[PDB]
Amino acid sequence: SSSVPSQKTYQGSYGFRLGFLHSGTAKSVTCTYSPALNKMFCQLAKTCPVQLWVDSTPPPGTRVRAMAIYKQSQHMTEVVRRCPHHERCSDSDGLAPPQHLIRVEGNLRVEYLDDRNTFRHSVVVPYEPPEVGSDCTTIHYNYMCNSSCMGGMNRRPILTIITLEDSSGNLLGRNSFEVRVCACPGRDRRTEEENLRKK
Amino acid sequence: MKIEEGKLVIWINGDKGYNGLAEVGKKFEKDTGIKVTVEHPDKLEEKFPQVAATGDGPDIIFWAHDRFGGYAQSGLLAEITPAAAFQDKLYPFTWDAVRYNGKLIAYPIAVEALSLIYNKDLLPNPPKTWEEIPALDKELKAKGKSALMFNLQEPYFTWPLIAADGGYAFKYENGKYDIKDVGVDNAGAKAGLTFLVDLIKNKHMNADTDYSIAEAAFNKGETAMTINGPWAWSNIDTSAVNYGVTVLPTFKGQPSKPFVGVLSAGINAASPNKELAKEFLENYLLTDEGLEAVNKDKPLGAVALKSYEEELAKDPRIAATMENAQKGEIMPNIPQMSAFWYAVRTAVINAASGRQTVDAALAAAQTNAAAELTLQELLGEER
Amino acid sequence: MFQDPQERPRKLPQLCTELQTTIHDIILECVYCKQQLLRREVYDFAFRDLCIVYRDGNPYAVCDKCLKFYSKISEYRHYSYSLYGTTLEQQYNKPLSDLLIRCINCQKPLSPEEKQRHLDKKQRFHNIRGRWTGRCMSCSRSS
Ligand SMILES: OC[C@H]1O[C@H](O[C@H]2[C@H](O)[C@@H](O)[C@@H](O)O[C@@H]2CO)[C@H](O)[C@@H](O)[C@@H]1O
Ligand SMILES: [Zn+2]
Ligand SMILES: [Zn+2]
Ligand SMILES: [Zn+2]
Repeated sequence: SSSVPSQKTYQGSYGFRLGFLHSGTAKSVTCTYSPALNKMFCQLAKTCPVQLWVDSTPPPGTRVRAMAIYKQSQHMTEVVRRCPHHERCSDSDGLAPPQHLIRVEGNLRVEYLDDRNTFRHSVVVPYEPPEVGSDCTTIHYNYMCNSSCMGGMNRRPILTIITLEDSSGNLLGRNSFEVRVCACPGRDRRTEEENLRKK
Repeated sequence: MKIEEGKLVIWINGDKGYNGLAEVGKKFEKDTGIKVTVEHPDKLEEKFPQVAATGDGPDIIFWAHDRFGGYAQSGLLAEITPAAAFQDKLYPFTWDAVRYNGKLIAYPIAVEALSLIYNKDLLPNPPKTWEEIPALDKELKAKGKSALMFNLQEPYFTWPLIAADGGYAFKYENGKYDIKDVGVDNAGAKAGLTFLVDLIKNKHMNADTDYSIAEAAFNKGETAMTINGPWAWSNIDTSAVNYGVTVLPTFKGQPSKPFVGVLSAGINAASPNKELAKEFLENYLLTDEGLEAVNKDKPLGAVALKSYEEELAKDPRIAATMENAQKGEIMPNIPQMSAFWYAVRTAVINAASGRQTVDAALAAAQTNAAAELTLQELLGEER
Repeated sequence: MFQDPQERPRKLPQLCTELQTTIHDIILECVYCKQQLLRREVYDFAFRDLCIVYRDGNPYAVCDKCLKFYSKISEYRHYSYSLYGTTLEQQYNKPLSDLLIRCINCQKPLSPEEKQRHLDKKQRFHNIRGRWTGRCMSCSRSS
């Protein structure tokens, strides 16, 4: 008996929500987000910008956590993992344990957690308020397996759950988005958005 | 890059004392070999966002702190990062004036508020009340003087009267401004502005009086009263029109409530000379030496630099300045301030002429200055 | 239901998930006129990246006619100035693809392709008190 993490939106006291670039559906795009689907399409190991929006600033010591879970209920209890092949290919940046699916790039304050109770992976960085001339904080995530990776996600869709938490790990905010890691995010987003209008 | 590396180009308003600033620049040059060019272009507060948007403009822009939130928001400004030791040399509340979304976006220089400046020779006793001005006017409107002249083209100058009995820009609460809560068409607002128009329908001030017309008038002794800021005191001294600086007149029961500006120096985000500009501003301008040099050209008001302020505070006119300031309100620096100022400048001009009733002039400006709640929720942003 | 402002879905797809319904099936009223949304309007609301609005704990949305009507009103009152795309790119030092630009008419975030068309056709963008706006493809010649 072990739990699956909630994906339920929670703005909380500081009005937390996510934001995304509008990167279009050209075949060359490496990361694109569909608001209609609430879904990120990206290529393996490429930069995926995720914007954090607050209405009021959370205290320093606030942390931002990302976690993958399988979207389909009959898979929700399985820990999202990199496939054995990619886990053993020396492709570490020097910070991320090689079994973590989700990495944060360009931030030395990043921490990687193997949860000792649930065995779920998560990646955490300290919250920082927006830079001057910005209204949001951007975290650059990397997804280190294809959704199709056999031995890993096995074509199963995942959710990334972003949580704002305090220094102790109490929940300040939560949002989530579906992720598909694939070879042609532009085309895949275009495809699924079109099928959404037909059904 | 469009801004030249290894020099400093500084923009500052024409009413402010660019010669004294130019002098601090000279001392910088002669110490460092770095050329410093001080310019005072027209419509500085408008020219800057236009050229800075193209990645051009001055390394350093001076203006009251109220424009800076818009500049920062538009990405025109670099973050200001003074050392703790330097930060502590300036009054904390002046730092607060140039903090925007948790970040410092300018160096505060000096606190500015309008005062009532009067000729003792014509009026040894200035009206401490607005209502006793139409009477006092015609006393001189056959003498044949006007009673009061001040700039009527900039809402900054009429804002004290319109705000005295309950007008306000954006509601301040809990450290935040509610951009949906604007106080421009309320009772005290319409009140102060109808009074102002009933000085022009009644021939006691001319609708088109501006900064030029009013300064000359007062400095050639043709009006005994004017409303202006600390920068104005130098040209009054050379006119020798024996003058005093005092508390602004009351309207109805109320102190007349000017918007208070902190003259501030921002660093252009597109400048390759950011560390230079910091060096210049922290170690040359914001020193007893630097500020005095500028102050001696045109007075700055109550300077942010504690040490020099303590010397300046002995001055009775600075005490007057701060007395008006504490009766007024610090301007917000939020990006909506420029629209607010445009809306209010329009309402005041259109009511002093007659293209609108005071009530419809302010009805429109309120409308253009506040936000629509429902569309903003649909869009998911307070902008 | 939904009368905790710190805990209700912002976006339509998440609203559908918390109602355990789908976007194909959900029934929504416009927040302005209270009429029910057409099916294509439900889809449009999502594609346009709009936010669910709550009145008295109930989730509303918006119909096409009201969106365009209340947008234009807001735009009239808060129009600041206009710029060609080239200046925008200099100003923020990013590609247009990275700036949030909504269609001035229907509020859909512009694609890079629509942003490029602005550049190619020398169509200005409009600044609506800090909001950057353009015109999407579907609003680019008139219906
Ligand atoms: O009139 C609107 C105008 O008011 C303020 O400008 C002042 C400025 O603060 C002073 O230092 C001096 O230069 O006089 C100006 C008025 O002509 C605001 O600072 C400005 O943004 C606003 O548009
Ligand atoms: Zn893999
Ligand atoms: Zn409607
Ligand atoms: Zn459109």
